[PDB]
Amino acid sequence: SGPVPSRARVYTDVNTHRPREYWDYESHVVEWGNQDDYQLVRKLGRGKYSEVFEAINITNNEKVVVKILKPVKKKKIKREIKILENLRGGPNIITLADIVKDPVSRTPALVFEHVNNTDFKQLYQTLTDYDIRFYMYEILKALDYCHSMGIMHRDVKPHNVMIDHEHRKLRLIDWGLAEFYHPGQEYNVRVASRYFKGPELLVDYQMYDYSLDMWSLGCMLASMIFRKEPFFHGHDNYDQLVRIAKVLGTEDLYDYIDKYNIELDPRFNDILGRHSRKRWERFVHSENQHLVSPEALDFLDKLLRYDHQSRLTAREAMEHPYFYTVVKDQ
Ligand SMILES: O=S(=O)(NCCCCCNCc1ccc(-c2ccccc2)c(Cl)c1)c1cccc2cnccc12
Repeated sequence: SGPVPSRARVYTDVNTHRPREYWDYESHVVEWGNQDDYQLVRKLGRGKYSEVFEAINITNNEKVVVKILKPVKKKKIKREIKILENLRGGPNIITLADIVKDPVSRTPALVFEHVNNTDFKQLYQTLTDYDIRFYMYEILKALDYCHSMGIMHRDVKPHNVMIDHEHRKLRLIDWGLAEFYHPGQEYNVRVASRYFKGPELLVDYQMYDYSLDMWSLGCMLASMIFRKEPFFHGHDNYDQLVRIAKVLGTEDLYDYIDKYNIELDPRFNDILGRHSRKRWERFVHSENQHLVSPEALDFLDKLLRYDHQSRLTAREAMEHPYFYTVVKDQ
C-alpha cells in the first residue's frame, strides 16, 4: 500500500470549526469595484502571473498598488481573494483594498495598500544581526497568524517579503499560491520556488501542512546569516533534493522516506548517494560571522528538518532564544 497519512501538529481543525463559506472559496462571489477610480502611474515589476503598478485612487488621491492578473482559472483568483479577505487586518499581512476589472480586457486587478519597500541592492549591505532577528520575528507573526487562520502561504521567500526599513515595517505579500489546510487533504506539490521547496514537495508527499512554510523560512534564514543566496542551489527539482542531502545528510532523508512509506522516484536512487550531515560551521567565515550565533544555528537546525512534523511551529519559533532581545523590546 501507499504513503502514511499526516496531520498538522497545530491548528489542525481550525477550518472544520469555521462556517463552510470561510474556506469554500469556489462559492465566493466577487464584488467588482470601478476601474475608473484608479489611474496607473508606473510599472513596479512583473511576475509569473501578474504585472504590478503604482497607481492613484482619484476619489481620494491615495497611492495604491495594482496587481493586474495574467489569465488564471476563476477558482484560483477566488481563492486568493478569499484568503486576503480572511487575513485582512492580521499582523504584517498585505491589505487588499479593492478588486476591479478592465471591461474591455476582462482582466481582473487586485488593489493593495501602498508599502514603501526599500532598495533591494542597498539594504542588504547594512543588515545587522539585530535587524535579521527583528525582521524574522515580524515574518513569524504573519505566519503564526495565517496558520492560526487555517492558511498555508506556500511561497515564502525574499521576493514575497516587503520591508519598509525606515518604518521598521514588514508585509507578507503574494498570497496567490496559498491554500486552506484541511486534515487529510492531498495538496499539489508543484508549488514554491525551486530553492525554497520543502523535502515533502521534492519527494511528492502530498499530505503536507503549515510546516512547509517553516522549511522555506529556514532557507531564507540560512541565506541571510551565511550570506549565501540561494542556500540550496539546485539545477532542477531532483538536484534540489541532492543539494539538501549534501547538507542535512542522506541517513535522515531515507529515515523520513521510510517513516512515511514514501515511494521514491527511481531517478533519485542514482543521484542522492551517501552524504554525512554537515556541521553549520562550514558556512561561517570572517564576512558573515557577525550574523552567526549559537542561537541562530540552533534555531536554523530546528527549521531545516526533512520530517515536516519535527520542524518548529511558528509559535515555537517565536519562543526561541534567538529572539529573546527582540521580545524584551516589545
Ligand atoms: O512587484 S512589487 O512592487 N515588488 C515586490 C516586493 C519586493 C521584494 C523585496 N524583498 C525584500 C526582502 C525581504 C526579506 C529580506 C530578509 C529580511 C530578514 C531576514 C531574511 C530576509 C530581505 Cl534581505 C529583503 C509588489 C508585488 C506585489 C504586491 C505589492 C504590494 N505593494 C507594493 C509592491 C508589491
